Amino acid sequence: VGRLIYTAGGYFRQSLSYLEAYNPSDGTWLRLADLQVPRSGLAGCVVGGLLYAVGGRNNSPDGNTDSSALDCYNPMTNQWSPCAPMSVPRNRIGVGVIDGHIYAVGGSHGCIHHNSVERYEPERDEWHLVAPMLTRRIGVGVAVLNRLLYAVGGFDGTNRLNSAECYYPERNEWRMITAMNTIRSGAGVCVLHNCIYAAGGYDGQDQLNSVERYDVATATWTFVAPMKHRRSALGITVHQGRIYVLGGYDGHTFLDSVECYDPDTDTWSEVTRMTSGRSGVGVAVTMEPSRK
Ligand SMILES: [Cl-]
Ligand code: NA
Ligand code: NA
Repeated sequence: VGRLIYTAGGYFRQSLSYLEAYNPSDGTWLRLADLQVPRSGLAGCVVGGLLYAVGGRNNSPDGNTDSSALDCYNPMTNQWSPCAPMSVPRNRIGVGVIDGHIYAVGGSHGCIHHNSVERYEPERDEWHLVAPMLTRRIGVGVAVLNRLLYAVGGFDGTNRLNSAECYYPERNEWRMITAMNTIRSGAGVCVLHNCIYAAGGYDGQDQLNSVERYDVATATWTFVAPMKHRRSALGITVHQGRIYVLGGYDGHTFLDSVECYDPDTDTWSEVTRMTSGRSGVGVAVTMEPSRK
């Protein structure tokens, strides 16, 4: 009946294997099955009640490797299971879900900054390439509004971006939309009450605490209340009508702070601390694990 906020992977000195689940009601963190491979710069999503960890990079004392992996966590069994991998490794990936399919957007493989996009079908455990973005984007934020896929911000290998673009699955075509007010790579991007929010990020000079929101009906981005803590490479998700931002990097520290945005009051508040500070996590919401 209850849903938890799951955080997978991340980075603190090296890539991490943690899977932990926060209960916003009773405040606990549950420690769950480790990822099979430590990964940072991954994305999380949920389809059919299953949690997916997509892409990322294994930064380890023995060597560093970007990841094409897709892995699936079942809260009913507390077990991870591999899926078919993507066509390429994608570190600092963004993902979105449309009609039960996972879209993997952008990211990097070594020096390659991807504009490519591919789509995963769980019923067939297959990936297929779709039309590439107009822009190469690593650290891209992704959100889905009315079955359209939005790619927001990022880094093209030279410039950090305020541009955003929109994918029409029926046309297999990307179209530029109105750009954000602020350049952001590594922002948290999500959908809440039919608006896209973009929180935090890095603009090549500062880590950011500002937050802006896109209204499709007016095709306008509008600033809302800023976060308390500047942060890049944060995790973000929506739980029961509020945004939660997890961790990140502020230029000095890997944060354990979790903040929560209430849209009704336009206020942020700090609600918990992760068990250790980290950046580059994947985060999503699904049912609590079965203990019995
Ligand atoms: Cl441990
Ligand atoms: Na960044
Ligand atoms: Na707006």
